[PDB]
Amino acid sequence: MNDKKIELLTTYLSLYIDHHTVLADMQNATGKYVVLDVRNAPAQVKKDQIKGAIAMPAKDLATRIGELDPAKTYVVYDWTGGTTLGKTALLVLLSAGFEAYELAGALEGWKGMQLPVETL
Amino acid sequence: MNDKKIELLTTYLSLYIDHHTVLADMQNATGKYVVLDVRNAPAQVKKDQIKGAIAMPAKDLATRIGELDPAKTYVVYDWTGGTTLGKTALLVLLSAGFEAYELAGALEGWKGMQLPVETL
Amino acid sequence: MNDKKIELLTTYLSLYIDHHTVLADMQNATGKYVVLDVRNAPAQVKKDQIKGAIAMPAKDLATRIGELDPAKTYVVYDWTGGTTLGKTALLVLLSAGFEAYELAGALEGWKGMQLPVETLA
Repeated sequence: MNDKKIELLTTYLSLYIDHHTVLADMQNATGKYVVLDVRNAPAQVKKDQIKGAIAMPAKDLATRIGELDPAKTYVVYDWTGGTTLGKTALLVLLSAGFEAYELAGALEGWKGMQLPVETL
Repeated sequence: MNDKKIELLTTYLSLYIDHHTVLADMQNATGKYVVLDVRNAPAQVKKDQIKGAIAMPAKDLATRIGELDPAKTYVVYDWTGGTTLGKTALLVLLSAGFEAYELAGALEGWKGMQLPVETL
Repeated sequence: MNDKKIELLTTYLSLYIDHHTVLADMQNATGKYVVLDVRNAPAQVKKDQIKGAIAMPAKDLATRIGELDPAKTYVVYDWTGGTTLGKTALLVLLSAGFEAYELAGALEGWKGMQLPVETLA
């Protein structure tokens, strides 16, 4: 029905965070968002990464979560976000009591918007 | 269990509309649907669109919604159904009372079927 | 919103099945998964499919319901992870009592990994 739609769209969209809100934190250096690059692939294949992001493959997050700080709010991203890799990671983080979102648009969006990207 | 999977799939699928139903609208010219290209990327990168679509990014659809017909049914689309643009636009529309759906297959699936695309 | 999102992510992810699981089952001839290509596009359009897959159009799934064995585990796949035919089928299948899962990554991600994909004619 019309209610179930709004309810599903509200929760679903809640799993994401606007890339603008992440860009504002990044510039203002207010540091309240930590960006996790959760795609599975060697640095040789990725060669890219959002400015200040922390490499942490999705298939290892459930085993390396102890490196993260609970008080921080995490923002995870994959190659395109059109896969289930972002949500997979998110479920782990949300269950461990963390507060995390999937970056709307993912890496593709971010590079397409010409936003800060580094090589390292 | 499956009762949960079935409930999600039913609501989720109700957010979309088959491209076979939208095409049949413009070929028979019944003015039943209005196609909205909610892509945020600039006109340059887009280069083309769906024959008859009204370009209107998901980021502005919230304000430019004053130029839409409350009685008409709207169908939003993007490059690929792998982003929250369609769903965000749907939250905006379905909330203002409008009735809308996401174009199943986005522009990518519409081109793959060699369907009519107007350059602009 | 916490539990709601954990509920959604859990149920949503239970729809799919890892591709490492589907491949490791066809390369080991374990055959515990029956892959179904539920694309509605004609053969002339989709001149390729996952190796050893049954062409079960999502639009003819109910019409040919008797051709499915309620004992086998079905794995459906679409064009890309954005299309909705995979989930449309999953609905008919799950409701009819069948055990089904949607291939994570769809054909697009299956081809982009150099995985086995024969061509029909």
